[PDB]
Amino acid sequence: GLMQFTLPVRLCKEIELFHFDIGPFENMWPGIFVYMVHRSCGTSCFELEKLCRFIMSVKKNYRRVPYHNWKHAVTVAHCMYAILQNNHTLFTDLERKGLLIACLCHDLDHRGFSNSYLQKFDHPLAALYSTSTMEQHHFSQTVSILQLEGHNIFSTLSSSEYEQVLEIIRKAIIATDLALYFGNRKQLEEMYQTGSLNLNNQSHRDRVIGLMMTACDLCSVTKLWPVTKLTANDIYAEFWAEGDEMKKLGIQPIPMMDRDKKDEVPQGQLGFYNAVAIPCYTTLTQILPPTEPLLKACRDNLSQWEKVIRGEE
Ligand SMILES: Cn1cc(-c2ccccc2)nc1COc1nc(N2CCOCC2)c2cc(Cl)ccc2n1
Ligand SMILES: [Mg+2]
Ligand SMILES: [Zn+2]
Repeated sequence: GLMQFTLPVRLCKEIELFHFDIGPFENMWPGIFVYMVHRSCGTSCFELEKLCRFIMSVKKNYRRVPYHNWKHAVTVAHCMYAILQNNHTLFTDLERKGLLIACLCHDLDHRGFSNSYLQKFDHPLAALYSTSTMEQHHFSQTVSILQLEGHNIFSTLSSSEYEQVLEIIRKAIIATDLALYFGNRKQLEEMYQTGSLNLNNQSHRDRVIGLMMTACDLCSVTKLWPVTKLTANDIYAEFWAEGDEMKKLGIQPIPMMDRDKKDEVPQGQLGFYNAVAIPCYTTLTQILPPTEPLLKACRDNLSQWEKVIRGEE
């Protein structure tokens, strides 16, 4: 009970900042997650024995892909940690518990392929789940791990608290389907400007939690340039592999996934920052002002990609 986790001084300070990089020492990531659960939630939220067993089961069910891997999981949970800590009083005991777990689990058993690739391949998961295919899988995998003997980190919640948290986690993981983000931010944008946004409205919280999930999921764009730059290589390594597989099915992939069109990456990063990332952190900042440094970092990186096009690097 009195057994805290503690981090070296530099990590203890930097972990509290949005732009924190969890670093290349795999073996420290579980301890970093527990540390975040303890400060964000309390040392009582979960039985340590059970949390540690759940953490390592989740780790095992992430695969060795260039980007959608265990390191992505922990990175995306740290971003949620930073948002929750800079917005102390806006979230319930249950939401702080649920959202960190949701973020750790949100890409469980990812194979590095899009929902589109699964449908064109005619993958069995595409039959089971016609929309948000991988995301429904990720929730499925999350439930499965929660039902392993000794893995129920929520066992001390009442019957209805338990159902609320699994529902928070389900909506949270579904929301990471970027196809659903555009309409979610549009609605949040309209509600904020007409002044109808009400955080006591459960359907409104759902939407705000959803946008937080998109913000955490894309957090690689909110790091220092060298982190953002080197992650982009891992993102494209999956995309070009997926394009390779599209060609094997006799389909020309979209340019994004065509390794023949590497040259156009800087332009494609601009489209993405402008079409997705900037809108996302802007609406997030409007709703939760203390999340501004994510917008500020994203804009710096937008500017870094602009400099690459102009052959300044
Ligand atoms: C849109 N577009 C078009 C092109 C392109 C490139 C070359 C030729 C023609 C076109 N390059 C992009 C960028 O896509 C892209 N997608 C991301 N998501 C989407 C879903 O999977 C998770 C990651 C992403 C996530 C993060 Cl964190 C950071 C950067 C990202 N960049
Ligand atoms: Mg995903
Ligand atoms: Zn993800």
